[PDB]
Amino acid sequence: PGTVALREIRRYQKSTELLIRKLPFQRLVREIAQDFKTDLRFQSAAIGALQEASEAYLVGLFEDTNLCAIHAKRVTIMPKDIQLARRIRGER
Amino acid sequence: HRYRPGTVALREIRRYQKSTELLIRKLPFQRLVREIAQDFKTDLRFQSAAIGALQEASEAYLVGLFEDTNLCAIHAKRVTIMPKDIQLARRIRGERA
Amino acid sequence: LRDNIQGITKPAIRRLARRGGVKRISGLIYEETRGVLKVFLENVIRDAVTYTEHAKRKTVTAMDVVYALKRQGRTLYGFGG
Amino acid sequence: NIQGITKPAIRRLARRGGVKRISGLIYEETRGVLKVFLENVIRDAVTYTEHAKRKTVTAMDVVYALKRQGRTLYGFGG
Amino acid sequence: NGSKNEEGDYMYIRLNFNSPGMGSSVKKTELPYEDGDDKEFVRSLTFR
Amino acid sequence: TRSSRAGLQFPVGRVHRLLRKGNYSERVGAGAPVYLAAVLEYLTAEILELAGNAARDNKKTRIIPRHLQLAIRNDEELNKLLGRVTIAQGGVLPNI
Amino acid sequence: AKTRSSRAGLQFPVGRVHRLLRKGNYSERVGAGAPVYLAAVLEYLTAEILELAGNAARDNKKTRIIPRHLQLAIRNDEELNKLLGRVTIAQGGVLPNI
Amino acid sequence: KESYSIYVYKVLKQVHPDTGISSKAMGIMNSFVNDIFERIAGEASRLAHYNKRSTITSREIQTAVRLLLPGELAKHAVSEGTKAVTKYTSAK
Amino acid sequence: SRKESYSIYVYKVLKQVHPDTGISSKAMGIMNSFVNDIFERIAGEASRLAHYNKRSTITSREIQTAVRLLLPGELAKHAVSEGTKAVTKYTSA
Amino acid sequence: TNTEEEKERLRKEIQKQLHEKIQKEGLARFNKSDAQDGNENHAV
Amino acid sequence: KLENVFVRPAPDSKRVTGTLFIHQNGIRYQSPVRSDHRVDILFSNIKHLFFQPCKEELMVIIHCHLKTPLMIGKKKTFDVQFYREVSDEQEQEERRRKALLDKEFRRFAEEISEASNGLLDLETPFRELGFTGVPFRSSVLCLPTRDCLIQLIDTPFLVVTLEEIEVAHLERVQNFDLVFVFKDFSKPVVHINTIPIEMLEFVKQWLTDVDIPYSEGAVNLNWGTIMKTIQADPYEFFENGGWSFLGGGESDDEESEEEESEFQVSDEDPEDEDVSEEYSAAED
Repeated sequence: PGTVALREIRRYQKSTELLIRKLPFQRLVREIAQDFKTDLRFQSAAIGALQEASEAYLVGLFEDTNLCAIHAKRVTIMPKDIQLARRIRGER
Repeated sequence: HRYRPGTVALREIRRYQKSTELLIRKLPFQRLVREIAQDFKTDLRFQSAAIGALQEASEAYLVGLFEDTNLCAIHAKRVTIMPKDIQLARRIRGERA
Repeated sequence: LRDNIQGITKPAIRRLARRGGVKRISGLIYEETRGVLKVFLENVIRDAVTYTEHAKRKTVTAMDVVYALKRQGRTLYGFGG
Repeated sequence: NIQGITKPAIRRLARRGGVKRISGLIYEETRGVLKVFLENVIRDAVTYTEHAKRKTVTAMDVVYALKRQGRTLYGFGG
Repeated sequence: NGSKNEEGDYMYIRLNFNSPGMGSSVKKTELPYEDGDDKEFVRSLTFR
Repeated sequence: TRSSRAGLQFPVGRVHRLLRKGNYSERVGAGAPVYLAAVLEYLTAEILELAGNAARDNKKTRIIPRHLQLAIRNDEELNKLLGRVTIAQGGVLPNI
Repeated sequence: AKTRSSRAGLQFPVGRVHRLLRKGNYSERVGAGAPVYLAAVLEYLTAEILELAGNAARDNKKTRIIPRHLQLAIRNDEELNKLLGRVTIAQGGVLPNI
Repeated sequence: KESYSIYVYKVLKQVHPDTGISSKAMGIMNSFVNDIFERIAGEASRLAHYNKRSTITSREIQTAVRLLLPGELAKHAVSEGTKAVTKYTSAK
Repeated sequence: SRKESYSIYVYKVLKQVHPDTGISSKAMGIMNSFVNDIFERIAGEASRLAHYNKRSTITSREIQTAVRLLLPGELAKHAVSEGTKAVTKYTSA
Repeated sequence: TNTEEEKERLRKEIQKQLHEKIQKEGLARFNKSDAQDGNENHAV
Repeated sequence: KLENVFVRPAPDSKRVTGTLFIHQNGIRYQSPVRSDHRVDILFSNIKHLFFQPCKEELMVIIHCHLKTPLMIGKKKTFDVQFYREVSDEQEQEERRRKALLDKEFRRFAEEISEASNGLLDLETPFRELGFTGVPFRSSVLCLPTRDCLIQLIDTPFLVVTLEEIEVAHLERVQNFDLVFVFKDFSKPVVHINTIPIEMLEFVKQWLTDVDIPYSEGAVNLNWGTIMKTIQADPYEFFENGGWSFLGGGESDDEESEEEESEFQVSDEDPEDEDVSEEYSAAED
């Protein structure tokens, strides 16, 4: 336990391709946009940029969470590590 | 009588979160500022308000950093802040690479 | 659209964690992350839409997203700028 | 002049920050961090001063240098 | 090592002795007891 | 005066001149400075209201920087707005 | 040497930078050497980045530079990454770091 | 040299009649006003340049207020600004 | 419509630096975004300095000190040297 | 740089000999019997 | 005899000048203020004898590193240092005083080596081969000698005998740290922290010229756990592969990454247009 996970880490760090599925993400974005103005249109590049920014943000957040979890002498990331990371970043 | 290590600590915490006065002596900070500045250009002058502003900013920065350090220390299930806590806080902020 | 947050599948969050270097992941993370992502997108989209509505347009363009990100210090190269 | 930041002063700053117990290396670590911060801020201020063709560092230079870092300060003429 | 506890009108002392498994920081070269798989040990005594 | 016509206390002429001399646009419409003055007046009124409340809470009749810091860091929306600013002689909130 | 780029030995357009500085609402007046200085700086910085991007693309046995190599060049250079620490690169991936 | 001290004092006496203000707090309030002005004007300028317009009108100011302030605060501020603009425009 | 981009200039610089290397379209988009971003940063800081000092002209000194503020040590030194060299030779010519 | 790097190949070759030498010394210094309480020393 | 000498560690809280005497089987330090504050050091117990001249320092030194530790006052010490501070036309007089004190202390250190009947060699540090680092709590100049790596200026003293080193590990090579592991695994490892990266290739060369194996790593290791595992079974440690962290050959099937297949199809515009005469109105 812990070898295929490292192999997958290595694999996914060698690559750049987006990890969240494109159409579920489109539907999520439309659902969220449905509150601020009814029946909006979106460019495809807008959704692509949103996905790139979201994945970059989440990867940075997982980096900080991993740092905190290692600090606690652990290897498992827990929600309180996320909360501490978002607190120190200054996130609300 | 004999205080348990930490009662005077809490008294001081209460006392210093109430006051606003500068906790660094003025002349040492001025000497430090002049020592640092002398490495960029000789014969520089500082308005007293510049030193005051620098001291306010430096203490505010250090207090925020100590708050983050305290948060990290409590996260690790401890009470004593350590240099690794400071390094972790500065890394998470994005200050050290 | 109703409750499409579950389109961020558990293996997707696991892949994002592996790219982030996480070896072992607690089961409450996935929901945590989902909420975080929601709050992020709601903050970015509210600004992008604000730009789109101010240009008196009806389509959200890539430059609207770019400006919304730039406002948060999230400058993005590759899609214009 | 970096030894002018005595141990009691760092203790005072940690107590206002709510810290209950302090290691022994915290003092040197804090001195290093403060030195880095002050180095950056004074470098920016001196850049502003040289550009303004002055030999005295004003409060406006410090305020603009803090605005440059994102550490906006109120109450000094900003 | 030992511990002391106060309980009502009585004071308790627990005395702990060296036993294998619950060992001291001593290296493998010098034991405070003679080597013996068949040896039984007094691990602790509690007095009041 | 243009402040009177809009029922305001902040200056319209000064703000128009600052917008004109600030290299912001080739020309400046006449409804921008009135709107911006109204916003600034509203925000300062909110700030001063909470700071006066905080100063009365301490039984003082004059506002010092400490009360401004308490009013800012105690109001969620203001504290989110003024999230990066440090106030000289403002101190910190009591938090153990 | 007709073009102002030639008179300065540059490759970036002095004229376009001048037009953007003027028709950009930055200041009432513009100098004569500010566009030249800025074009020189921009050309130098692009050359600086392209050197390391070429190095990274040659370390991966590739003839074309892609966003991956730009990401590698930026995140591997101490000064560039400090300059570009708050910038997201599309299709840039991450740095191998275990 | 100009400042906002008298206007801040008038506003204070409008909201709190029996309350004064120190000079250091008046300085801080002047710095605060200047800061918020600078933020709003920079956002308005960026918006005007995005939309290819030579003019800063009340629409730019309103949308910059919406971009900058949080929900309830932005709502109240827009209410105040619209009220003042209509009252000024109705008269002359 | 004639859209403006720095693509040809990046090709020129690349061939100057790496004659046997090519750039993808997306890498050129990134480079264009970078150039525009740096121009915006420098022009905004130059304007801020000019307003700080009650000036109505952007001269090469403002740009030089903006480069001093933005770039780190060695980068600032080399870019300042390059800019002064180019400005000197443009003036001389 | 070719000459300096060939001196650096000799530097690496020396370092490789040193690691192989210490590996052979360690195996000669510690015997299976020594690991199992060599020369008596049975927890005196 | 050598007069007006200070001893470290001091036998009494008060710093007092004393006289150092050469005897038949050792040296004696003797304070003039109290006869009871004598420090006797046998030649048989000296491991290393250093002379450090006053050239860029304000003091001249005669350092004795001991095989067995001595009780001086209340402190157990392996190190006994004898020194004099020179810190007092003036620049010429200071240079003359430095040169006189260096000549006096050097001669006396040679007379100690002679009196030992060839048991003790006099070592002098190679200043040109020195590098800066943090073995304890201050940044100090570490100086190589013939047989040892030393720091004698500040207390606590560093004396590392090169022959006692089993392996050197360079941590955070990606400032670096240097770790010395000794042949005696019971002895704690010595750390020299915060060495400038500019000195890395010099330190690697110097370790090679001294026949010390080295290894490099991006991470700081938990030597306190590693040395306990090695102490528990030294034989099994060498059986597996010992140092040079070889591992189990290929840990995971190599998956590669570079395929020499250029992607991102892009038209080679090269000398393209889409700009022509970018409007260049020469207003200023």
